[PDB]
Amino acid sequence: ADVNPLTLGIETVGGVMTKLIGRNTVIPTKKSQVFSTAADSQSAVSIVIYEGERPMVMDNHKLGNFDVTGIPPAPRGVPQIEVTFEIDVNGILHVSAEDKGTGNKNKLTITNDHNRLSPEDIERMINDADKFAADDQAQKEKVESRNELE
Repeated sequence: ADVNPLTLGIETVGGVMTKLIGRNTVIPTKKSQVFSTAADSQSAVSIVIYEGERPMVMDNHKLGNFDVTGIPPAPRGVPQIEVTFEIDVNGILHVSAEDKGTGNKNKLTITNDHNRLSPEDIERMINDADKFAADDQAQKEKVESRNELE
């Protein structure tokens, strides 16, 4: 089966890995979730894209990042920013985000061409998540995983 070998997601407040496409999803696929701002009066959010199986992004591999800006000032949790991950028929990942309130949007295509992990890196990273299952399953249950972005 042709699938993404690692979970794909974004960093949420506290450096938390928030999955959009879990590992072993059949390709092609498209998945969206809505996020909000992590602080009052926040005029932009950063979409920071990671691959890997760990609960904290410091232990996963960053693939890219971009911002959505021009968010009218509002309290924490009010803006609604829809984030889309799409792996196309060619296996290429495209991430986009849009502030539902303003229509302001941005996007980034993650090519398979540059600064990618090897098969052996990918193997090790999966093995790592079984190895630290108890540390991870615990810490995943500790952190506050609200879909809010810095």
